[PDB]
Amino acid sequence: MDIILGIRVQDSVILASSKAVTRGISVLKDSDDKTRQLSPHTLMSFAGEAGDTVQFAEYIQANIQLYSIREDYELSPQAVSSFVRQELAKSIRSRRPYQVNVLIGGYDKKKNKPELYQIDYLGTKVELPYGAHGYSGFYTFSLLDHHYRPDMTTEEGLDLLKLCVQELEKRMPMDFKGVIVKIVDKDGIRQVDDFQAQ
Amino acid sequence: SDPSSINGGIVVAMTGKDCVAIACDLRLGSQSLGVSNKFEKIFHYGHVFLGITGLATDVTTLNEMFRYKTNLYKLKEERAIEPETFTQLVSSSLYERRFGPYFVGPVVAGINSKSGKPFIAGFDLIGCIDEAKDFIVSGTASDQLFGMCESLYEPNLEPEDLFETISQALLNAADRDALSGWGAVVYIIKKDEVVKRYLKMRQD
Amino acid sequence: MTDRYSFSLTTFSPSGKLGQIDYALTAVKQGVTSLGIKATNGVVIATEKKSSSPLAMSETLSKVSLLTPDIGAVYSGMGPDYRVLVDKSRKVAHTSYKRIYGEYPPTKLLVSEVAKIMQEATQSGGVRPFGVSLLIAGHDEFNGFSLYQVDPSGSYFPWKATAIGKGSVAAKTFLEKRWNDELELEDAIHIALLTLKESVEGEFNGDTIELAIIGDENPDLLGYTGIPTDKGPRFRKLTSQEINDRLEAL
Amino acid sequence: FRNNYDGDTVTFSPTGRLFQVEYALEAIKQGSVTVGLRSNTHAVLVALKRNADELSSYQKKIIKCDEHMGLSLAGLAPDARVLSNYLRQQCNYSSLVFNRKLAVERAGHLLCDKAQKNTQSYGGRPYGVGLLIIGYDKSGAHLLEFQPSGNVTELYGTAIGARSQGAKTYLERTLDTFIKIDGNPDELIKAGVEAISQSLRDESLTVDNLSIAIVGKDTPFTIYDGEAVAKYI
Amino acid sequence: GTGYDLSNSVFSPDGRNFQVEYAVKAVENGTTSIGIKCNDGVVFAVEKLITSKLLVPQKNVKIQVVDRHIGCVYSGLIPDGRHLVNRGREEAASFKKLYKTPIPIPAFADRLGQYVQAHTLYNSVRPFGVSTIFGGVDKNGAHLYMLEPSGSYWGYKGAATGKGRQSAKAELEKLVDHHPEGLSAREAVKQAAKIIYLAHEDNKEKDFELEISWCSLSETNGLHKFVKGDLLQEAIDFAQKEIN
Amino acid sequence: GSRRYDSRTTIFSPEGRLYQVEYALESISHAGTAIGIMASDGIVLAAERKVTSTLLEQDTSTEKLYKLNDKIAVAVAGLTADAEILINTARIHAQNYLKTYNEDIPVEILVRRLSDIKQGYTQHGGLRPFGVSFIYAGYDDRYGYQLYTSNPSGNYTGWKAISVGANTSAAQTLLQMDYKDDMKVDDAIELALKTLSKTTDSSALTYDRLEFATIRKGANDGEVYQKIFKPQEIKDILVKTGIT
Amino acid sequence: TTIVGVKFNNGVVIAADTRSTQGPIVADKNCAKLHRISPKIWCAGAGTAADTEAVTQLIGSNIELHSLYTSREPRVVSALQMLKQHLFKYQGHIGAYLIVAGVDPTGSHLFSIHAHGSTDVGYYLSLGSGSLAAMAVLESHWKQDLTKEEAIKLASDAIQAGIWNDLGSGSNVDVCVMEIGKDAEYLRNYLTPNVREEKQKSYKFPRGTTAVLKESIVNICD
Amino acid sequence: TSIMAVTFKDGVILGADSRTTTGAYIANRVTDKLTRVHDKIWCCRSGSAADTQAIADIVQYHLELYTSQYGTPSTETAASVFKELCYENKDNLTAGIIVAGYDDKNKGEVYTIPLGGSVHKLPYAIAGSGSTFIYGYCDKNFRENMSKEETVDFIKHSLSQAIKWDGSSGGVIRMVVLTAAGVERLIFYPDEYEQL
Amino acid sequence: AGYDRHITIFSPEGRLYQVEYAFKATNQTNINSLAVRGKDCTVVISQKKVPDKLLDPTTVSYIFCISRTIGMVVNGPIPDARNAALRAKAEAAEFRYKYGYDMPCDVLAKRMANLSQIYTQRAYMRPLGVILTFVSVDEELGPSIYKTDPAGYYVGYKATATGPKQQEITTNLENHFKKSKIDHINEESWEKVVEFAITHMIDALGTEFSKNDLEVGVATKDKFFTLSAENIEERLVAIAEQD
Repeated sequence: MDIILGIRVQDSVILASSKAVTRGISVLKDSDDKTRQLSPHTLMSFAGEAGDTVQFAEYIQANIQLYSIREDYELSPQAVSSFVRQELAKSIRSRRPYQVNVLIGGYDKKKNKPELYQIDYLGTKVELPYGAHGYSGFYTFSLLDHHYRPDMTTEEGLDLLKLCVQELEKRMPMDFKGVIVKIVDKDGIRQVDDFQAQ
Repeated sequence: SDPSSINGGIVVAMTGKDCVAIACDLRLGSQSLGVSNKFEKIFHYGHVFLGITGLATDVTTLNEMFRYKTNLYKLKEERAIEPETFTQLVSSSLYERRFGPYFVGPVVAGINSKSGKPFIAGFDLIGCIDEAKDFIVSGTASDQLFGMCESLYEPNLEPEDLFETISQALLNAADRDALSGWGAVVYIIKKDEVVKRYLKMRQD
Repeated sequence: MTDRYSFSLTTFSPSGKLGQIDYALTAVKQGVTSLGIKATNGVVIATEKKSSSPLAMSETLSKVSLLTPDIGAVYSGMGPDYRVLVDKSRKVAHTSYKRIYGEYPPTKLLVSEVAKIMQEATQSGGVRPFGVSLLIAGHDEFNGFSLYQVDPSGSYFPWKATAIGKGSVAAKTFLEKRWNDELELEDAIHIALLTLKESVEGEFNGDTIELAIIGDENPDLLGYTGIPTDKGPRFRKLTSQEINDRLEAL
Repeated sequence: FRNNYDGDTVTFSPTGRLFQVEYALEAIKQGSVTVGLRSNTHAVLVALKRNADELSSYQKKIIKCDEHMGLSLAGLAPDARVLSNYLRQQCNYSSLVFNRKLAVERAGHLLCDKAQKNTQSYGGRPYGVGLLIIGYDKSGAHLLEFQPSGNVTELYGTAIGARSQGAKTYLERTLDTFIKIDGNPDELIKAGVEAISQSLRDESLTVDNLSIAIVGKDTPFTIYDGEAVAKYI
Repeated sequence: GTGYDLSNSVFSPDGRNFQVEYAVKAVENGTTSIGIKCNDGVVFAVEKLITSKLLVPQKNVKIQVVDRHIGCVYSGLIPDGRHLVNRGREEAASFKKLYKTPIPIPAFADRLGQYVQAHTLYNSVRPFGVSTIFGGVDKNGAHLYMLEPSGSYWGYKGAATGKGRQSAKAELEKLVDHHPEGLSAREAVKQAAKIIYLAHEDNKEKDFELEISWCSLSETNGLHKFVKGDLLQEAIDFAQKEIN
Repeated sequence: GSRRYDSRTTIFSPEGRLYQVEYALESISHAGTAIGIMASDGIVLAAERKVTSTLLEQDTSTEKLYKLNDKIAVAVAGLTADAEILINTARIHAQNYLKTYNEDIPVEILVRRLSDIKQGYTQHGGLRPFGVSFIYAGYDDRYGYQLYTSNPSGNYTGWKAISVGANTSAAQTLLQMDYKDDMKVDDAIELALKTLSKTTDSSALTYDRLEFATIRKGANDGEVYQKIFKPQEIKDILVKTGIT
Repeated sequence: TTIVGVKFNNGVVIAADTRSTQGPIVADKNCAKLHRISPKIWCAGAGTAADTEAVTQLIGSNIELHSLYTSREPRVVSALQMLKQHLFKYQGHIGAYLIVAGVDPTGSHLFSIHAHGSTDVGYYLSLGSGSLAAMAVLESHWKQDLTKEEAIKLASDAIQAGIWNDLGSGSNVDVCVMEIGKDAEYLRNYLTPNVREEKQKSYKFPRGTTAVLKESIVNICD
Repeated sequence: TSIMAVTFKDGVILGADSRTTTGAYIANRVTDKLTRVHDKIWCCRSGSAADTQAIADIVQYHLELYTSQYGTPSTETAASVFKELCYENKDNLTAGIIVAGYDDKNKGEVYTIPLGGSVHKLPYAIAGSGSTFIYGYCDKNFRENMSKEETVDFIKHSLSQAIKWDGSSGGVIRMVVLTAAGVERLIFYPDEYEQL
Repeated sequence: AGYDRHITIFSPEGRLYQVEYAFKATNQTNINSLAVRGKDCTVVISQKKVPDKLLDPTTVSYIFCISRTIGMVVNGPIPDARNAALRAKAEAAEFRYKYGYDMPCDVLAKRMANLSQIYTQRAYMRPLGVILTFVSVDEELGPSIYKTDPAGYYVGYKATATGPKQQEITTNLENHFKKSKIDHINEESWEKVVEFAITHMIDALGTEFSKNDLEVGVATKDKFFTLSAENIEERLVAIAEQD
C-alpha cells in the first residue's frame, strides 16, 4: 500500500504521506499529496482503493466545511474524527464500502493539545502518539516504540520521521517516491517543503 | 476473514458477596500487528456495566448505541436502567440485526439498585442470553477463560478476594492467547462504590 | 379512490380554539359517568353499564379493559372510539416496550403512548379527534400506583381521584370531600360506589355497574406455577357478586 | 343551478349532466371546421386551417397515426397531440407485437376508453378536442368521429368545428353520390372540398389555408398542403 | 341544511346518496334496452337511434360480450358502459385463470356489483351513469341480471331500462303471465324485437336500428352470439307486423 | 372532491401574515405563563400551572418543564400534547448529535432544529401548526448559559429574560424594569416569582400552582446541574422570597 | 440438546435437559430450555438458541394480543399456525426446531415444528442432538393412556437417556406438566443428577498476589 | 413416500404410507399424508413437507373462500389452485401433489401435479419415491370401474410393494374413500399388508 | 362550517350526522328481521318482499352464509349489504388461515364493527348504511347473536330485532323473556325455535305470512343454513295447527 504515517509530539501532529501513485507496471505520478484539510486546524491523510480514496476525503472535507460555515465555529479534532468514524462504520455495511484508511491529525485550540487519530475502513478508531496504515506500521511501530518521547519538539518529531522514512526506503519492496510532510499545530497546517533532504 | 479474530480481546465477569467484577484486556491489533495498548472494552451506563469483545468497530458502535438508548430511557422512565432490563435491551438490539449481526460478545455486570442483588449475563452475537450466576467469559481467549474460571472460582468471595480471582483468571488466560493481553483493567463493583484497577502483565 | 384528505381537519380558529377537540370534549360530556380513586395500596376505576336494551347482554360489553396485567382503562364518550383505542394500546405496550425490554411498560409511559395516538388524530390529515376521555389506572415497581386522565387533545394528567362524563362536576365535588391520603383499597371501592350511585338513575347493582381495581398480585389468575418471580396480575375486574356484597354495606 | 354542478368532472347535475364534459365539447364548436367522408376504396379528410395574424401560419389540423390511419382535429391542439400520440403507440404496438395493422374500429374503442377515464375521476379534465379518424384496414375505408365525452361513431361522412352543420347537411344529402366515388381519389377530395366550403362565411379556402389528407386501397395516409391542394381550389 | 347533493358519498338527511340518483337520470335519458330470460338461455336487444343517414348501418355495435358466454347491454352514458365491461372482462379472465372454469353468471354479477357499489363510496369518483342488463348460461342454467348505478342488482325473468322502460316492462310482464312454462330462445328473439319496437314510441321522432344477441344452450351451444341476417329480419318483420 | 374541505393551513393573508400561526399564537396567549431568566451563574425557569384542583396529583405532575438533555430544558406554553411530540423529537436529535460527534449538542443547534420542524408545518403539508411556544434553558462550552424562545412560526431568538403564554406584555415590562446584567441565580429566582406573582390571573400564587427549575454549575464540582424543584422545594422558596 | 413431549390420559408434558453449548464448550450448565408461549402453552426448542427464543417470544406476544382481542384462551393450533407460517417465510434461516405442547378449551395438544415450516402431531416426540437417545426410550416404554405420573417418568427418563448418552446434552431435567383442568406446572430442575463434586483444593489467592499499576474510584452518580 | 389416488365405480380413493424420514432416520412413522382441502377434495403430498403443507393450507384457504362466494368447488378447480401455486413458484418449491375429489356431477376425479407445476387428469395416479417400484404392478392390475372392495385391494397391494422396496416408505397404509355416501378413513397395519 | 354534515367530523354538539343519516338508510328496504337463540341453535327471520314480477324471487335475499358456521342477516340497501358480506367472508377465511380455527361469531362482529368505526373517523370513507346481525352456535359460547351498526357499535343479544318496526318486535320478545325468566327458547329442535320466531313475528307485526313472505336462516353446531320456501311452508303449516 501507500505510506501513511503520523506522529504526535509536544505541541503538534506531523503527517507524512508517500508521493507515488502506481497502477500496474507504472508509477503514474510522484508528487501526489494524499491529504485534505478538513478545517484550519485538522488534517486528514488517506490510503486505500484507487478511486474511493479521494472521493471519501473530499466528501468528508465538504461536510466539515459546511458545518464550519453553518456554525461559524471549528469542530474539535475529536468531534471530526467521530464523524469520520461513523461514516466509515456505515459504509462497511453498505452495498459497496469505502475502502479507505485515514489518519486525522488536529490541534485542539480549546485544549491546546495536538491529537492523532487512526481509523481504518471498518470504522475502527483509536487515538495514538504515533500511527500508520498499511505495511508501514510493521517497521515503524517498533522503531517509534524505541525512539519516541512524549515531550519531543516539532523539530525532534521531524528527525524521528526521517528515521522512519529511511527505514521504509531501506526495507520496503516498493518505491513510494518519498513523502510530503505537514505539521498541524496552534497556528494551522503548514507543509515542510524541504524533506527531500532534511 | 473471521470478524471475531481480527482485533482480539477478552472480557470476563464474576459475582461475589454483594459485589460483581468485570475485567478486560487492552489490546487492539490487526491480525499479528498490535496497534493499541489502550483499547478498553468496558463501558457503563449509570450503575450498569457492559464489556464488549469482538470486532472493534462494532464494540465502539454498540457502546454509542447503548449510551444513546439508556439516555433516552432515563429521560422517559426518570430512573437509571437496571442490569436485568439492560440485558433484555442488549438482546433485542442484537437480534434486531439477525441477518447482518454485529460481531461482538457482550457481557453485562451490575447490582440491582433496588434488590442489591449482583447480576451478570453474556450474549452470543445475535442476542441469545447466557445467564450464569458465577461467571461469564468472552473473546479470543474464551476457552482459556472458561478453564481458569471453572478452576479458580468459588461462591461468595469478598470484593478484595474476588479481585484476586478475576485478575488471575484474566491474566493467565490472556497469556495463552496471541490476540489477547497487552494490559488489563479490572472493575470491582459494590452497591455504593466502584474501584477501577489497571493490572501489570506481560507485554508480549 | 385513495384517501386524498391529506390536510388537517382540526385547525385553529381566530380565537385560538381547536374546534374539533372542543366538540370531541362535548361528546365526552354527554357520555356516561366514570371515575377513578387511588388508595394507598391500590386503585379503583368504575362506570355504569348503561345497557341500550334489556335484550342486550351487558356482560358482552366491557367498558373497563385490561391493557397490561397491571394496567386498566375505563372511559366516557364514544364507546367504539374507546374499543379501537384499547386494541391499539394493548399493542403499543408490546411493540414499543415489552418486545424491547422484556417487561410491560410503567403506567406513565403507556399512558404517554396512548396520549400520542390521540394527539395525532388531532393533527394528521383526514381524521377527526377521538371522542373520548380515558381514566387509566395501574401499578409498576418504581412508581407504585397511579391514575391518569387522557383527553381528546392528547393531554393527560395524574389524579388522586376524579370523574369524567355526564355528572363529573358533581362527582368530583363529592370525591374531594371523601378523599384522603390514607384510604385503603376497600375504602376507595366504597367511596367509588357511593359516588357512582349519585350518577345512576335506575337500578344500581353488580349487574349494572362495572368496576375493577389495581391491587395486590393474583397468583390464582396467573395460569401457571413454578416461577417465583411471577406472582400474577394486579388488575382484577370485580364480579357482580363481589359488587353486591359491598352494596349491602353501602 | 349549473354553477353548482360544473366545478369538476366528478359531479352529476340534478338532471344527470356533466357540465365539464359539455364545456369541453364547447371548445370543439369554437374550433375551425374539418370534414371527413369515405367511399368504398378511399377516405378523405379536408380541414380549414386557422391563422392568428396575417403574419402567422395556419395551424396544422391533420395528424398521421400510421401508414393506414390518420385524423383531423377541432379544438385544443395539445389535446389532439396527446390523443394522436396515444393512437400512434397503439398502432405501433399492434404491428410490433402481432404484426397486424390496427383496425380503425379498435382504434376508436381505445380512444373512447382513454377519454372516458378523464370524466369519472377527480383532478383530471376532459379532453377539449374533437377528432375525425379515417383509415383503410382489413375491412375497407373507414371514418370515425371522436367526441371528448368519449363517444366515437363510424360514419360515411361528417364534419365538426364552427359552422360544421353546413358541410354536414350537404354530405347527408350528397350521400348516395360520394359513397360511390370508388377508384377515383380526386373526385372524393373535390366532393370533400365542396362539403367543407358549405361551412365557409368568413373567406374562401386559399392555398395555404386548405389542408387535405387521404388514405385508401393502395394509398398510404398522406397529407396535402399548399401548392399540393391548389388543383382543388 | 343543503348541498348534500354536491359530493358523491354523502348521505342526505333522509339517508340517500343524491349523486347516485342523478346518475339514474342520465340512465333514464338513454336509449331503451332489454333482456329476456328463456327456457335455456337469454336474449338481449337494444334500440339504436339513427342520428342521421351518415351513420353506417350495423356498424356501431352496442351489445358487448364478456369471456365467451356472457352478454352485456346498457342504457345511459355509453363510455361508462364500456368502462364497466372492460372491468368485467378483467374480472372474468382473473376468475378463469385461478379456477379454470369460466365465471358463473351469479359470480360475475357480484363482480360488477361490488365494482359499481365501490364508485358510491368516495367523493373522488362519480357513480356509473348506466344501468346494465347482462347474463348468460352456466353450469346450472340461464341467468339474467340488471345492475343500477347504486350497485344494486337482482336476477330477472325479464328486464328493461332507458327511455321506454315502462312500455318494455309492461310487455315483459304480459309475457311472464302468458308463459309460466317458459319462452324459447327462438320466441324470445322475436318477442324482444317486438318490445324494442313498441318501446320505441317514447322516441318515435327519430328513426332507429334494431340489435339483438342471445346465448342459448341449444341454439348457440351456450356461447353468446349476435343475431344476424335471416333470423334478424324474421324478427324485425314479426315486430313491424304487430306494430300495426 | 376533497378540495372542498381543505382549510389551507399554509397560506398568506393579503397582508402577508400566516393565519394559522397567528391563531396558534392567540391560543398560546391563554396558556399558563412561563418565565425564563438568565443570570451570570445560572438560569431560572418558572411556570404557572393553568387550572388545578384539590385532587390533582402535583407530585407526579409535569405540564410545563421538561428535560431535553442533561444540559438543556424547556418551559412550555400551549398544547401539552403538541409539546410532547416536539420534546421527544428534540430528545432524539440531541442523542443523534452525541452519537455522531461524541459531544453534547450546542444549545442553538438543538433550538434551530426544533424551530425548523415548526417552520415546515408553516410552508407545506397542509397540516395545522403546533400550538406551542418554548423557552429553552441550556448550557454549552461555547456560549455558556443561554436562553432562547421559539413559537408556532418557527422563529427563535435569544434573551436575558423572557416570558411566554398569558400576560407576557405585563410580564415583560416588569422584567425589563428590574433585570440587571450582573444578577445572580438567586436574584433571578426571586425576580421570576415576583413577576408571575403580579401577572397571575389567580387570587394568590401558591406552590401547588408552580413549576420551578434552575440550571447551575455547582461551584463544588465543576459540571452543570439541572434541578426541577419538587413541590416542597417550591413551597420553601415561596416563603423565603416573601410570598409565603 | 434433548427435548421431549408426551401426551397422557388428561394432558401433556414436555421436558428438556439444561446444557447450553458453543461448539464443544459448555457455556451454561443450567439454562432453561422450556419457554412459555402463553400460560398454558409451553414450548421447548433446539437449534439456533437465539432463534428458538425469539420466535417463541414473538408468537407469544401476538398470542397474548390475539387472546385479549378475542376474549378467549389461546389455542395451541394458533401458536402452531403462527410459528409455522413465520418459519416458512424465512425458508429455514430461522433455525428454530420446536416441540409445542399445551391445553386449551379444545383439549390437550402435542406438536413439533421444523425450521423450514413443517409441523407434525403425535403422542410422544423428541428433538435435538439427544433426539435419538430419548426416542429409543420413548419407543420402549410409551403406551396409550398413561397417568400424569407415568408421563412425568417417561419424559424424565427420555431426557436422561440424552443427558448420559449425548454429548450435546447434560446437567438437569426441566419438566412442565399441562393438565386439561388445572394451571400448568413448571418444574424447574425437576432432576439434578450432575452435581460437581467438592473440589480438591481452594484457589483463593493471598491478597496482594496480583500486581497493580494504577487505581482509582469510578463515578456512578450523575 | 408412496402415495396414490384411484378412481372407481362409486368415486375415488386416496392412499399413502406413513413414513417421513430425514436421512435414514424416521422422524415420524405414523404421518398422515392424506390432506383435506375441502369436504370431498383431498390430496396426497410428496416432496418438501414444509412446502406441500404451505401449499395445502393456502389451497384450503382459497377453497373455503370460494365456497363462501360461489358454492362447492369442482375437483378441477381445486387442482387448478394447486397448479397455480406450484407453477408460478416452481423455482422455490419442491412439491409433487395428487388431487382427488368426488363431485356429484363428475363423480370421482384424479389430477396429478408433478414437480414442474403441470397438471394431468388420470384414471389413477401414483407418486412419491416408492412409486417407481410399482409402475409395472399398477399398470398390469388397474381396471376402470372397480368396486370399493377391489379398489381398496389394488391400493393395499400396490402400496405394500412400494413400502417393501422403498426405504423412504413404511409404517401403516392410510386410505380415504370419497363417494356420494360421504368420507371414510381406512388404516392398515404392517402385520396385515406385509403378508400379501 | 356547514360541512360538518357532509363528512364525519364533529358538530358543535359532538355529533356525527353522517353516521345518523347512515342509520336512516338501514330502513330504506322497509324490511324487518329478528333473531332468537334456541337450546343449541340460533334462528334469524327476515321478511322477504319482492314487488316486481320481472324479478327472480330466488335471487332476492338479505341473509348470507359468511362461513360454514357464521350466518349474517342485513338490514339496509343491498349493495352496501353485499359489500359487507364479501368483506366478512374474506375476513372469516383469513382468520381461519392465520390462526388455525374458525372465526367466532363475536370476533367477526367486533372486526366488522372496528372497520365501521374507521369510516366514522376517516373523512374519505363513508359509513355503510346497514346493520349486521351475526349468528352461529359458537364452539365456546354456544348460540350467538351479535349485531353491528354504522356507529361501530356492537353487542351480544339474547334475542334482537331490526328494521322499521323493530320496537314492536323488541317489546314483544322482551315480554316473553320477562315471563319465561330464561334467556333463550327452551326448545330442543330448531324447527320449533323457527316456529317460535315466526309466531312472535306475526303477533308483533299483526300480519300473516305465506311461504314467500319470509326468509329463514338457521345456525347449529358446525353449520349455518337457510330454509327453502318449502321448508318454511312446512313451518307455517305447523304453527297454523295451533291457532
